[PDB]
Amino acid sequence: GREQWASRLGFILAAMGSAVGLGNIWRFSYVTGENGGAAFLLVYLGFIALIGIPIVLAEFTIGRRAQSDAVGSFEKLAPGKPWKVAGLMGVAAGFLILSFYGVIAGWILFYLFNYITGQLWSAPAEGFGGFFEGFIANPTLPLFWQALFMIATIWIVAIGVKKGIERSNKILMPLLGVLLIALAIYSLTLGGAKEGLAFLFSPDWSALKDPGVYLAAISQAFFTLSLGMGALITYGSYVSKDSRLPGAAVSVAGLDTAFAIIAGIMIFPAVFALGLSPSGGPGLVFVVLPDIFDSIRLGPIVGIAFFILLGAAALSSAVSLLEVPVAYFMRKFDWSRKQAAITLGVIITLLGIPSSLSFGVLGEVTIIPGLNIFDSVDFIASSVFLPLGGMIIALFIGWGWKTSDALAESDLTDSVWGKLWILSLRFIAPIAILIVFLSAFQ
Ligand SMILES: CCCCCCCCCCCCO[C@@H]1O[C@H](CO)[C@@H](O[C@H]2O[C@H](CO)[C@@H](O)[C@H](O)[C@H]2O)[C@H](O)[C@H]1O
Ligand SMILES: CCCCCCCCCCCCO[C@@H]1O[C@H](CO)[C@@H](O[C@H]2O[C@H](CO)[C@@H](O)[C@H](O)[C@H]2O)[C@H](O)[C@H]1O
Ligand SMILES: CCCCCCCCS[C@@H]1O[C@H](CO)[C@@H](O)[C@H](O)[C@H]1O
Ligand SMILES: CCCCCCCCS[C@@H]1O[C@H](CO)[C@@H](O)[C@H](O)[C@H]1O
Ligand SMILES: N[C@@H](Cc1ccc(F)cc1)C(=O)O
Ligand code: NA
Ligand code: NA
Repeated sequence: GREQWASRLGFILAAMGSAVGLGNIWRFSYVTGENGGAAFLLVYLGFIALIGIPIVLAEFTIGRRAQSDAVGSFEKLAPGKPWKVAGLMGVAAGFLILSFYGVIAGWILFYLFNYITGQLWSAPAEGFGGFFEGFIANPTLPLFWQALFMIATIWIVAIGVKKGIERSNKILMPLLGVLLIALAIYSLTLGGAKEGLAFLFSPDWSALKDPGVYLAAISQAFFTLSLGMGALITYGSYVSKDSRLPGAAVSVAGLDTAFAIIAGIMIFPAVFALGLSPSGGPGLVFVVLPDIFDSIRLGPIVGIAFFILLGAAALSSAVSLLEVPVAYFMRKFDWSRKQAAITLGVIITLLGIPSSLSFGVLGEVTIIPGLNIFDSVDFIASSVFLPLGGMIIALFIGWGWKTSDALAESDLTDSVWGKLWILSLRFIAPIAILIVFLSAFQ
């Protein structure tokens, strides 16, 4: 007896609650900042349109048709065929992403706690930068908040699809959006807008002569859409034929892009206002945003509201991360949902511990050459497993399915849009992924 979404809106809100999270505010800010701004942004937007939306609809189609996990969907639909390595890669991508995703989500909790206990109301004597560096370098303090966030994620995944994942507050996501628009409006009035908006929207094409910017653009695209690791195959496996998938794919990609763009209009005028470099790195928003909340009279409550709504977005994103291997181990080992969520959840928490330490005592340690542990596991997950698993997912429908079945299961016809969707799964998206892989790694 497999689970289904109880409500009709349950599927689209789950997929939206999974795509909109830390990647839109935290990750989109520091990757766009260190990749130059507008030229990376255009490549990113182009990848969202011509690669992201089709592969999202591909994941939806695969999951609903098979009614099975990330891996089981390929076993079921193509028995004995090697397409299930994408689900396998997707499962491993969940262990890795959620490991460090919970570290960054723990930072949200720590800042939330400091705004409840009235600590970060005024600037600390070491500044907002030094406050952040001292917290993340601390060996044990980030672990406490990381484990705290993981317990919240395990709890919801253990409760189930009907009573846990789907019972997410329908108001927190539109409230996060209203606050980002209000805050993007405020930072436009701080003095660095002309330089922040030019950085964000006036392209410097000299950046685009670097293979790494395309690789960072395709990774941020796959990351922010919860794409390439079967998470949308999993959420699609709980929906019935009473659903139109193409509108869901466009809506998730459209809304998810709206957050990142607005998050950019909020962050970068503030960065140039504070005279800060756009390449600050992973802790950019954690240094820039507390400064912004300090310049506001009612700023403490803004930070309280911001880190509540942001953590809620991270909470629902982590739930879809954990649900991917959990659905695997429920079928594969006949584990119960509570046993798999707790076991895998505790394990993934341990996996992220070296990522948390790599901001401090393990900062000198590297795995892949020139990247620390956090950046090494983020790289192989976001830059290797997510884009390759997406490429295989696209070739699966484009070349392993009959055209009529691909169109019928995705609620498309042989119209211009159906032909267009089949064209990008068959050629545009996988070849673009291929060219980005080839040009980046020599
Ligand atoms: C967000 C909602 C989550 C609900 C869970 C509620 C958890 C409540 C338990 C709080 C435990 C905090 O634990 C305690 O936090 C304070 C900060 O306030 C730390 O404070 C310490 O760390 C910082 C480093 O950033 C030092 O600069 C500071 O001088 C020092 O006092 C303590 O070393 C730690 O022992
Ligand atoms: C409440 C619903 C939320 C949804 C949308 C809300 C939008 C929020 C807009 C807040 C933007 C405030 O932006 C802030 O406004 C005042 C002017 O009003 C500016 O203040 C500036 O102009 C005013 C008057 O011209 C002077 O008092 C001040 O000396 C000067 O610094 C701030 O430099 C600017 O940072
Ligand atoms: C609200 C979204 C609109 C943001 C658009 C900003 C992108 C173009 S900025 C533009 O860059 C030029 C040189 O780069 C300067 O000559 C101009 O003074 C300046 O206007
Ligand atoms: C709680 C709602 C806050 C929404 C976020 C927008 C922040 C803008 S607040 C703004 O800060 C100024 C100081 O520059 C005050 O002088 C103004 O009176 C006040 O309007
Ligand atoms: N898409 C989420 C992160 C994510 C969730 C689920 C995934 F399967 C992958 C990635 C974000 O942008 O924060
Ligand atoms: Na996102
Ligand atoms: Na989310």
